[PDB]
Amino acid sequence: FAHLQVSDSETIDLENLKVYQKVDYSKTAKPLPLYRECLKPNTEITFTVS
RNA sequence: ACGAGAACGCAGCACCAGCUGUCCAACCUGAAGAAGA
Repeated sequence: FAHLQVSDSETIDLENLKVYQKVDYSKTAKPLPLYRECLKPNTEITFTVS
């Protein structure tokens, strides 16, 4: 990884953001108080790795 | 009633002229703002 060379992401539209709540899997889907800002699905992101 | 008396070893003269404290050298290497149930 000392020779792996990854870059930062490119321009991302502000419209592609959303707020989601954590969901569980233990015997049910229990809502959680933690809400976080997330990019919506189906969003293109550009990188550059060498 | 002295081989003695008198007599500045003194006068003018820049330790001064030329000369980069310079040349070469990444503040660099590795690291998920992330996870219970």
